[PDB]
Formats: sequence, structure tokens, C-alpha cells
Amino acid sequence: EPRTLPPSPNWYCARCSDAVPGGLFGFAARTSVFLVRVGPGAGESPGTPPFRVIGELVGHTERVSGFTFSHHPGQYNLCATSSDDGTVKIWDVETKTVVTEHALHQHTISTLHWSPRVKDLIVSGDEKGVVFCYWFNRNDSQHLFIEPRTIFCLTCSPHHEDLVAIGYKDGIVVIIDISKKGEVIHRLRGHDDEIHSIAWCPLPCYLATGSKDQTIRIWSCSRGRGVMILKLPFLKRRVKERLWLTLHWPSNQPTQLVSSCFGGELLQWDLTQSWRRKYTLFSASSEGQNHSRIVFNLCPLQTEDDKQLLLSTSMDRDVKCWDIATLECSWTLPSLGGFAYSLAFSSVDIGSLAIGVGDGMIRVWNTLSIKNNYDVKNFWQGVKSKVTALCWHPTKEGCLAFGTDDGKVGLYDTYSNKPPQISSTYHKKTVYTLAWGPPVPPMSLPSLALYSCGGEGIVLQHNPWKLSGEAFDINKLIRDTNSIKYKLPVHTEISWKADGKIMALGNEDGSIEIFQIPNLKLICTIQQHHKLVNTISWHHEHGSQPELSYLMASGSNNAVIYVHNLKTVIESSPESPVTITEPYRTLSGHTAKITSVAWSPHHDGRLVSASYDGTAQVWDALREEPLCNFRGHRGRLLCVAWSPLDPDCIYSGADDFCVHKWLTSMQDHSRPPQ
Ligand SMILES: C[n+]1cn([C@@H]2O[C@H](COP(=O)(O)OP(=O)(O)O)[C@@H](O)[C@H]2O)c2nc(N)[nH]c(=O)c21
Repeated sequence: EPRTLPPSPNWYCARCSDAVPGGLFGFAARTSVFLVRVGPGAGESPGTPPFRVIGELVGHTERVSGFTFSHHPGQYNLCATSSDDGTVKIWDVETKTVVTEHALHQHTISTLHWSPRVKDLIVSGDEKGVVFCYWFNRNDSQHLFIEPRTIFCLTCSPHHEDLVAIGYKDGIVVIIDISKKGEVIHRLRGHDDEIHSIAWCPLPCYLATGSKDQTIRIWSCSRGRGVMILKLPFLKRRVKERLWLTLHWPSNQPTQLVSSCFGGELLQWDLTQSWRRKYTLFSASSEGQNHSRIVFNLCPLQTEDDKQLLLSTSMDRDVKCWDIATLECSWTLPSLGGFAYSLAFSSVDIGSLAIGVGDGMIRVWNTLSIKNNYDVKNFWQGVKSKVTALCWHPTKEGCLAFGTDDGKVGLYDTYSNKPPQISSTYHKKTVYTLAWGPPVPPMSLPSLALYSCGGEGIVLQHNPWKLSGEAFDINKLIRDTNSIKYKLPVHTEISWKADGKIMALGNEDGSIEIFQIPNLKLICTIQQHHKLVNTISWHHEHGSQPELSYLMASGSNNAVIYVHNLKTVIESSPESPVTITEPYRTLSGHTAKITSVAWSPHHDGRLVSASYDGTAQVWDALREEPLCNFRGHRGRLLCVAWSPLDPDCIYSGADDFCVHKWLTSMQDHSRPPQ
């Protein structure tokens, strides 16, 4: 399996993640459940954090709203999910397949719980207050209804196999007996708002409830009354955001109770110090290890080497693992909240990978961290909208160019906390391409200019030193230099040659026009593609044969990839432009549009391509031979990038909300699926 940057855990679900001893962690994300092996079984270096994304539960067609592991010894491999598609599925995580399922619910399911006491019991509840009890082994059921209120959470008793606690949207908490046709045994009034979490005392009774009303309440089953009220402290920061108050009652420390707080802070409440309402802040000493937005779920995981771990899911899109013994953050697994549109490695900071995501946050992945496989920085300043284009500055470290789907073009400094400069001139459509190169008139009359291409077909030339100034339409220069009466084509791609002496423009009609410095004289037009040009890449200038740097790969809405050698036509320097209609090489194999191509900086004529067919293909372009096909993604690939340091390592991003880091040598398939 490849190293994976997963989709964000789902929000506002009382229980859409869970863990089992060993062990294995699973979290709902969009329509799937992603499994994470944690501990010795993850197979990681003694330095790097002991975890790894190993699998995915695929089958649901709508949002997964609930997830629960079977905590019965021997059946830690069984789990259950709930979905907005109306179904409850039982899974086998070792085969990622569905054992059995049901669709008994007639309304949108809220959550579900695997009974801690009965091997095959799974209780679920929907937003009309309907509860189904499901025994999957003998395929039995029990339609129940308690109160005409929206169910938010439910938790089976770990001690009594017939007791189930249910929390509602209005603050009502009930404990029912499922053997007595769902009779309300206790009715707990006190909360004024949504119940988010319900935890029973691990010792055989007491139970704790967490609510949006900022209070935690401990109740006694004997008296059916509340014995303790814990209100959240108004702590200091370390934006209108509502609270989510979830709980964990550690079986090791029955006198302690873990909860979330404002801003995603985690708290450990000492219940013996009742009147003192004494708590301890998680990672109280260290800064920046804590979540920055609210926490939704908490899952206890004891590893095989007896480590007490706690996993948290958050709105800040991080998944964190805490050591309960120290209350410190062991590690962090970042996640994506949208499409992975662009990938770009810096030529200055060689291992620095920038990721353009559809949730309005730029990720910078330090792929060279020895102690951390997921060293990822977030940048949300002045972005908001989807980042659809990225390009590092070629010489200035920490300077990143970015473009958004609403036509914005910006300059972000990642070494500092300076707000990004936003260009005044913007495109009427999505910025699909950015490129650095030598400034052309009128700008040249800065060392490098930032070029941006938008969906409307305009390519703007930006000034780095004066971003708020006026960006120039290069069509105004092309029209004059090459003397063109009729209108110019819709540009869809821009790619500079390595020497900065040649700029290539791809168009909606499928043609690629070849211009040259300093006035963009049209010396060549490639008529090969008959559909919109998506991507163009020039070969690097440090191959065995320096004549390789005249090779140009291109991808369009057709599945066929073309390579064109431009040694002759460029070195001939024709005053009359030349039309080329023959490919120097041809790469067939993909079955859908090509979104991205890139040359390996480690080899000669080795190309990687990203396609809507759901795969990435590695070619030996010179011999037109497919080498390996990566099929890890479940969606359509939007971008691909070669590791600058490892010749065997490639990164890819798709609309499945995933970035995969994979090895060419580990791929069994050689060509795309047919
Ligand atoms: C219009 N357009 C679409 N793409 C590619 O196609 C993806 C999305 O294309 P889309 O038109 O936004 O939606 P659709 O193709 O699924 O119907 C983007 O992530 C790009 O990789 C494009 N890529 C480039 N370079 N230029 C373009 O004008 C362009």
C-alpha cells in the first residue's frame, strides 16, 4: 500500500469513528471509512510515528454518518456503518467487504452502536426518534420508538445487555430497556441543548452526558437524578464557531473523564475533586500540539505494547493521537477537505511539496522530515476559495504562487506569517495554470514574471514586485508581434521551457503554439490534439543527451498523449512559423482525459501521466512503452508529481479527496485498465 493523505473525517456525527485493541482505527469520511493501523503492526521506523493508512471501506453511496467497531474478542475485525443512503452495513475489515446489511430505517439515520455485551447486536437511531435493534447473525430486528425527538447520540451500556442511553437534539436523555419493548427506565432532564456524547462509567451505575449547552452532567441510575454538573471553562486561545462536547471515560482511570472543549482543546476532569471542578489541559505545556477547531470524536486505543492511546477527530481536519499517560500529542495525521487539484515541488526547498486543495487551504508537505511522515503546514490566509493552481518561485525559497477557482492569483510567503499579496487583476474563470518566466513587453520595458491562465482563455503577465499593479494580457503582444488580424484562440495551458527561451501555449481547439523571447514570435504551431489542452511539460535540461530538453509532452481531453521533438524547428529559427502534424512519440493506454503529465528529473524520457480513468501511468516515452500503472485512487486524477530526491517515488492527487505517495517498483499492473 502507498502512503496516503486521506479525506477529512466527517463533521457533526456523535460516533463516526472508533478503534479496536492492537490496533486499528477507522473514521468515516465522505462515503467511505478509512482504516488506520496503529502501533507495532503498522510497520514503521522506530523514529517515525507508529501508524499507517492501510485500507478503505467502500460501498455506501451517500455520507457515512456512523461507524462502530465490534469490541468482542475474536471479532475485532467486524464493524458497522450507517449512511444517508438509508442503510446499515456490517463489514469485515480484513476483506473490506460487506457481511450483511439492512435498510429498516425509514428516515435519515443519526448514529449507531455495536453492543459491548451482545456479539451480534447493533443498535441504530434516526432523526425521527426511531430505534432499530439488529442482530446480524440471525438476521433479527426490533422496531422501536421512544419520544418524538431527533436522536443525536446513543450508547449501549457496557454492563447491562438491555440498557441503551439515547440523547436528543433538545437536551433530553433517556435510558431504555430493549427487552421491555423500549420502555423508558430513566428520564434525565437538565441539559438545554443538543446532546453530543454519552459515556457510561467503565465500572459496574453512573453515566456522563456532554452537551452544546457547555455542560457535562454525571447521573446516578439508582436515583435517576443528576449528581454533578461540569461547565466548560472559558479558556485562552493558543470566527463564529459552535461547540461540540464529546466525552471519553477511560476504563483505566474511572475517577477521570476526558472531554473536548471550546476551540478543540481537550480536558481531563478529576471527578473526585467535584466542587473544585478541577481539570487538566491536554498538552498544557507544549504549544501548537492542540487542535485549533472543535473536536467531534474520541476513541481509546491500547496497542499491543500496552500504550494507552486516545484518537481525536477535529474540524481543523487533523487526526491526532494522544498518549493518555502524559496527555501529550503522539502524532498527527492531516486530511483534505476537498479535491486535490495541484501538486508542486520547490526548486529551492527541494523536498517541499505544495498541495492545492478544494477546501481553501494550501498544504505544504515537508516530504524530507526524518521523524515525521506527515509534516504538513496549513495556509488559509486570504484564500477561502478552492486552490486550483500552484507554482513555487524558482529561486526565492518559501515563496509560492497560487490561483483559485474564482480567478484570484496570489503570492504567499510560507517562511513568514505575512498575509499573501493578492493581484488586482483577476481572471473571469478558474485559474488552471501558473508559470514563472522572463518578463515580456510591456513589463520588460523584475527577473521573473508570474504568468496565469484562466478558463476564459486569457493569459496574464504578473509583476511579483507590484502585484496590486496591472497584469498584462499577452495576447496584446502576440497580436502585434506576429501581426494577427483575426481574434486569438482561447488559451488553456501555459508552459515555459527550462531555458526560459521558449513559451508554449495550449488552446481550447487542441493546438499548441510555440513562441520565443523576447517578443513572443510564433515560430511553430502543433496541430495534434483535437480537444482542449490540459497540460504541457518540457523535459529537464540535465539528461544524458542535452538534446532531450527539446522534448515536449502534452495531454488533452483525448486519452492519447503526444510527445513532440522541437530541436529542428527551434534551431532552424524560421521567420515563417511551421505547422507540425506528426508526433515524435505517441502514448496510448489511458481511456479518459489527461489532466497532468510530468517528466522524471532522474531519468531520460520517462513520463508520468494523470488521467480521468482513475489511474496514473508511467511511460518510457522514447520507446513508447508502458512501465507501471497506479490504481490506488478511487476518483479521477487531477495532478501528478515526481519526487525530486527518489527516482522511484511519485505523488498523485484526485477528486477522491486523496493524495497518494507511491512507488513505481511496487506496481504490478503496467498499463491502464481496458
Ligand atoms: C477547463 N479546464 C478543465 N481542466 C482540467 O479538468 C479538471 C476539471 O475540469 P472541469 O471543467 O472543471 O470539470 P469536469 O472536467 O469534471 O467536467 C481540472 O482540475 C483540470 O485539471 C483544465 N486544465 C487546464 N490546464 N486548462 C483548462 O482550461 C481546464
